[PDB]
This record gives sequence, C-alpha cells and structure tokens, in this order.
Amino acid sequence: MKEITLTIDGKVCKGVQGDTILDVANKNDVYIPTLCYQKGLTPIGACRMCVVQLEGNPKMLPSCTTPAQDGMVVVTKNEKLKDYRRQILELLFAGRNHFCMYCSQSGDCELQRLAIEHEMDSVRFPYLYEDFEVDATDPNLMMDHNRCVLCQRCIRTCSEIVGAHTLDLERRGWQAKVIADLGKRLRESDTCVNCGACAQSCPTGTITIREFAYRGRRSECDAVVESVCPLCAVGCKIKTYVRTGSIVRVEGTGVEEPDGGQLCHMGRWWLPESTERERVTVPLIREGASYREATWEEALALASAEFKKAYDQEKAGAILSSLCTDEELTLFSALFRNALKMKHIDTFDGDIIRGFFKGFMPFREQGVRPFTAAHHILDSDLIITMFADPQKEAPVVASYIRVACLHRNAKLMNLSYGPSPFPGLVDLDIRLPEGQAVPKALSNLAEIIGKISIEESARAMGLDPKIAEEVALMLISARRPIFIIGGRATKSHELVTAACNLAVASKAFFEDGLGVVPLLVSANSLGARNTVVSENPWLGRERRDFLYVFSTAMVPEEEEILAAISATRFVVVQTPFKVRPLVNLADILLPAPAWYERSGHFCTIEGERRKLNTIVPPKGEIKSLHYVMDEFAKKLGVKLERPEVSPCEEIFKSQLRASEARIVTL
Amino acid sequence: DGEVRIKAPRGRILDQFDPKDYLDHIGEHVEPWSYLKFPFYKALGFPHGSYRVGPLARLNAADAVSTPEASKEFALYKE
Amino acid sequence: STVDVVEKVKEIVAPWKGKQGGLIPILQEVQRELGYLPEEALLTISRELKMPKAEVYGVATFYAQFHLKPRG
Ligand code: SF4
Ligand code: SF4
Ligand code: SF4
Ligand code: SF4
Ligand code: FES
Repeated sequence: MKEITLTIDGKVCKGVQGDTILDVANKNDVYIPTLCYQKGLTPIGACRMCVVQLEGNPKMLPSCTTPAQDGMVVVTKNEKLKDYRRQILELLFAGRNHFCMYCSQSGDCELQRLAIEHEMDSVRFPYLYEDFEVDATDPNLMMDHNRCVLCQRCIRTCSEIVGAHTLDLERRGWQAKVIADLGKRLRESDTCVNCGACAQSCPTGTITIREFAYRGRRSECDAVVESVCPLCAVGCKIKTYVRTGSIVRVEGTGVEEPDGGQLCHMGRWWLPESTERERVTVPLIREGASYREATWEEALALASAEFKKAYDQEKAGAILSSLCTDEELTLFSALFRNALKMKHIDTFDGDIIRGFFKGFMPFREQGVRPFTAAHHILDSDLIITMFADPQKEAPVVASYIRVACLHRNAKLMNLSYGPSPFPGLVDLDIRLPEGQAVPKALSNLAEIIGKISIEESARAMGLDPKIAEEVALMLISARRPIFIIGGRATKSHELVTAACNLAVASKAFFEDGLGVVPLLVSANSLGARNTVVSENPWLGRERRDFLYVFSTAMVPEEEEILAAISATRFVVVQTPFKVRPLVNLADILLPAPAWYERSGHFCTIEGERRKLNTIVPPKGEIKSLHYVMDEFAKKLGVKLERPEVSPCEEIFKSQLRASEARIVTL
Repeated sequence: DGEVRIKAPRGRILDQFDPKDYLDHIGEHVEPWSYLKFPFYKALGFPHGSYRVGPLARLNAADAVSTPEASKEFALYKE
Repeated sequence: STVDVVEKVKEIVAPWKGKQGGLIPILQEVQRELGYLPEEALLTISRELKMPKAEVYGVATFYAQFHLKPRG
C-alpha cells in the first residue's frame, strides 16, 4: 500500500507504511514531546518522553521508534502520560545539577521548555548533589556535565555525520558520562575538528560555544535569515540568527542532505565573528605608519592620479577576490578587461582555478564531465588522496572521507608529498619526490588500461618496484574507487590531467562524471574564470607600480601573494574590515560592503548558481561600488558600458556517458 | 630607544610596532645546514617576510636625523 | 615498560586484524597478560584495529571485569 492512515488525538493523519508514529505526527502538524529525537539521526530511544498509548492496549509505546500501522488510534495527552512525563523531567532535574539562573541556554533549552509546558514547580526527589566535571579546557567549546540528559545526540553527531568519533559513553549505570578520546579533556583530544556539530545537536546547555554565550539564544533574536556559507566551495546552507545588527549563531540547515548540517569551524565561528570587526566605514590614507580620514573626493582623486600615471607605462594590475558575487565580478571585469584592456587581472586563487581548468580541458574536447559530486565518497570503496588536505580546504569532504573510512569500511591511500592529512586512516602512504613525476604517473596508469614497464615508470615516482606494484594491485581490486585531487596539484596543469587519467584507468565512473571531485578553494570558480581570472600567471613576476586589491577579508591569503602585494609601490584596497594583513600593506583602504550586506548568485563549477541573501542591511552610506569604478573610468578617459551578468554555461557538459579515453597530452 | 619599523621594498611603512610586542610579528625559521636561524615578519611567512637590518636598512627606514653634518650627508644618501 | 606493551599487544591484535568483531576478547587477553588495561595498550589497540579511541575506552569502561588502573 505505502499509504497508511492513523488517528492521533482524534485527528486523522496520513503517512507511509515505513515510518514511525512520531514521523506521521510531525508530518501534519501534530505535537509530541521529544528530547532525544533529532531530525537526521537514527531514532535512539533514551528520554522516553515521546511515550504514547493506543485504545484498548494499556502498554506505552515510544512514538519515535514504533512503526505506524493503519487502523491504530493514538492518544498523546491524558492524565497518565502527563504524570509519567513530569516524573521523568523531575528525575532529570533531581539527578543532575540544573541552574537555570546562569545557564547560557536558559531560554532555548529543550529540557526547560518541556519542564515549563508540564507545569513543573517542584522535583519531588531528594536532589542528589553530585559533583560533575565542567570541561572548559578548549577555548571555544564548553562541556558542563551538570546539565546532561544523556540523550547521546552528541555521540551520534560526531560519529555518523562528522566522522571524528571523539565522543562516547564512559562507565555504565548512573555514572554514565560523555568523554573525549580516552577520557581526556576536549583540548587534549587530537581527533577533534572543532566543527561545533555537537553544540548544535545538544538540546540542553551542556555543550556550548563559549564566545557567544548569553547572546546566541534563538529565543531572543531579531530575525532569522537563511543563506549560503561563502568561505569554501561546498556551499553549506546556513540559518543565521541576527540580534542588534550582529550575527549571534550560525546553524546548519540541511539535516536531510548528506552533510547533515555540520558546518566547519569557519562557517560557524568566523561568520559570527565577522560582524563584530572594525568596519573601515570611510576612505583612508596612509600618511606614513598611521592612517588618516579623508573625503571620498580626496581619496579617489589621489588613487586615480597614481592609477593613471602607472597605466600609461603598461604597469598596473588588479587582484580581485573570488568570494565576490557575479555582479561585482562583472563590474570589475567591465572596468578592467573590457574598458581598460588590462592584462593583469588575476585573483587571489587564480592559480588553482587556471590549473584545474587547463588540466580538465583535455576531457572537455571529448565530451566527458571530469568530476563528480563530493558526497559520493560515502558510496566508494577506495579513496585516493592526491595532493589534497581537505581539513584545511573542504571540511565536509573530510567528513565524508572519515564517515566512509570509519563506518562504511573504505580504504585510504595517499599519493602526495605532504603530511598524510589523515594520519590514522590511511593504509598506504605514497610520498612522491618532486621534479617531473607527472609523465611517470600517466605512463604508470597507461599499463592499467592495457596489461590490466612498471619499474621504468616508477623511478621519478621514487618508489621501489614493489611499492608501485601493490599500489596498482589495490587500485585494480577496487570496484568503485574515487580520487580526491587537491589545490597543491594545481601547481602544474599536468598533474590534474594525471589524476583525471588515473580516474579513467581504473573505471571510476559515476552518472554525473568521473571520480575526481576537485577541491576548489572558492565558490565563484566558474564566475571568476569567465570574468576576472587571467590566462597566464603574472603575480610575483611583474614588479607592478600600481595595484587594486579587492579582498573580502574573510579567508587568509598565501604568503607569496601578500609579498607580491607588499612590493607594488602603491596598493589601493577596498576591504570592508580593518584586519591586520591588509591594513599593513595598503595606501588608501577604501570601504566596501561586507558579505552579510549584499546579494548574489555565485556561479559555481558544477553549473547552476547558488544564492546569497542579505542578512543585515547596510548600516552607513558607502552608497556604491559602481561609484569607484566610474571615478576610475573617468579621470582616465574611458566609458564603463554597464553590462549584465553572463549566464551559467555548464562548461563541462555530460555529452557522452563514461566512455573513457586516456589523454596522452602530458 | 624607539619603535621597530619595517619598510616595504618601495617605501611604504609596514607594521611599525613597539619592541615588547615582537612575538606577534617576528618568527625564526630553522634550516638544517646552519646554526643560524632566519627571522622573518610573520604575516608574510618565509622566505617572503625576510627583511634587512643594519646601516642601510636603518637609513632607509628612518625619515630624518637629528645632527647637522650627518643630515647634510643623509640627504645625499637619500638621493 | 611502556615500550614492551606496544609490541606485546601488537602480537595480540595480530590474529584479529580485518575480522569484523572480536574487540572484547582482545581486551580480555590484554587484561589476562597485564592485570589491567593501560592507556598505551588502548591507544595501540585503537591504532591497529583503526577503531576510534572513544569506542575502545567506552567498551573498556563498560564492563566491571576490566580495570583502567593497575590493580592491587
Ligand atoms: S540546560 Fe536547560 S534545564 Fe539545565 S540549567 Fe540550563 S536552561 Fe536549565
Ligand atoms: S567540535 Fe566537532 S569534532 Fe569536536 S566533538 Fe564537537 S562535533 Fe565532534
Ligand atoms: S552533551 Fe548534550 S547531546 Fe550529548 S548526551 Fe549530554 S545532553 Fe545529550
Ligand atoms: S565546509 Fe565550506 S561551505 Fe560548509 S560551512 Fe565550511 S566553509 Fe562554509
Ligand atoms: S523521544 Fe521517543 S524515546 Fe526519546
């Protein structure tokens, strides 16, 4: 049938034969008390607050773990159930030490709300005054075990959703406790990624983000806006909470998607920490070791005066940010690429972008999409990490890797000259020596398409024949492998093709493309390429006498890029913050809107666009970015010719299905 | 006495700070072939944050001098 | 010695690698040959079976037969 119907509280509800009673109740509107239930986690059955009874049967059934069967009458509210639930809440309060007066979650705690809805004004039990540890060793997260209901939703979030299995239960019985690795404090645990997925999963105020205590209460917010995390390419959906013009809490929407709502340390620490920064708010001038306030006319006049006297002598450049939206990039490109005919328009991440694209183009000319969705790592069997460190570039990808290798029985092998970014999950660390190992790798995978020689192709790879032999032996025994190619490999557009060829040489196909899943550092990769990113590297080579640098000062920049900016003899930055690395190397420091103040679409690598919503409206009146672009177009003798956005063109089309072709273009 | 001042290779002053706040700005990189370390400005790393010290770097970072016959030659050095 | 137990428990986890189970017998045999489960033993068991440290400490402290400190 797959279409059943029940009667909850007299109200007839519809559902499917596979769900539980709590799911059928939540599906329409119906309310049932829950404390250990979390959408996105397998039902646990610990609080026993969701108890429910049928007519005739005097037994009590947990609505969250008992399946729904057509024809049953469900009763959620009566004297017996109210009494039992109040007794459970009173046990929870009398067992542990609940001090609502100074709890950080003292207005948005599930236990406190369940206690107030059941009219709890006494505990009726002797109030065991036991000493529980308060763990504040980690500067960011606090675990106050005086407030634990032992719902285990923290142990289920760090195991099935995150992968960093840092939490579990200590000694059984009433002495149950949530511990870190080997009973250590959270700060001594090495298997923690500081993602805060546990803080979002905890219903009580045991796990708490420390720096936003007493402010990040969802009950005393002013507005809730959902948008996307701009920091990395994964683009996790968020649930920003705003209070008095400040982001107090970032929660992960998407408890239905494979990410599970876990955001990275950046997504839920930097974004609320960004709204309380120094906010340039007025054009500055260096004046020598100490900035000075200036009007817009003065700052723009001096900036354009130094910009003209350098553009005539071929020496000028622009370093834009790929965390910018498609409209800002379109305007920048309209000024620099289609109005000034400039040639030095690189991006802070232009090298990774140009490398990935020039390594994947050997496959665009034959009609194959040379990558797949990042969430297929869970369905794989052998994950090969090629010059990647996802814990610093794409934490949700690292979470997929950990979940697959620790709970879905996958094998991990490293193929990089690095620190083996997963020291304890890899079983084959293949460290390549530098030089020209790209042709070596491509000839090595050539044998896997034909014979499936090796010694000759395993000399610059710095592997004795045996090492490369069993590398190939494990690569051939895998039915659905996957490769993770990092941004280091983009130091040469050859190694990207080498990885994409190792992908075809082992039949790593998916219905969306190959098993390559590149780790892009920004989200507007295709947008930046089509608009701003240059074709040849020029930073650190051209001395440069003038430089425009638009940097949304959110993610750090490579030391080399900043050293090239420091030697440019004039830099005009249009950052919104007064952070250290940009106020150190800057001459004007014009103000610009922050990421939580403008809207955009973020044309991505895999095709169709995302959408960033404006969370907090702009405070002051900076009044434009087109203004600066015209005062640079004027004072220089050009027209801007305002264009509209270029459409998403799906650069890598899936024309023909999974018909591999080794590309001898080395 | 005075404050520590680092000048970019083209004249701009980059992180003029107070001497006691040096652990926030200077770090030493160690190389296997020398008992000598390599100090560098931390915000630019190694080997990009490395700078020069000495008479040349002093006269380049300082803006003026306080003695007559040395100023009369500091001008000729600056030009 | 803390270095003796490393290899000594390596030789006890050897017959169990890649066999989908049998962790409480490993802990039982490390208890039989040491009288208690030290932190080094648990760390090496976790590193060899590639089972998280939280899991091995949770199952080691679940049963009353085991002991995390040297016994009298
Ligand atoms: S966790 Fe909830 S019930 Fe416990 S003290 Fe804090 S607000 Fe009160
Ligand atoms: S911060 Fe993340 S990794 Fe650490 S315990 Fe919490 S959920 Fe697990
Ligand atoms: S810390 Fe929070 S989520 Fe974890 S068991 Fe205790 S109450 Fe539940
Ligand atoms: S993984 Fe990327 S998209 Fe997700 S929260 Fe972190 S930075 Fe944002
Ligand atoms: S909520 Fe139904 S048993 Fe915990």
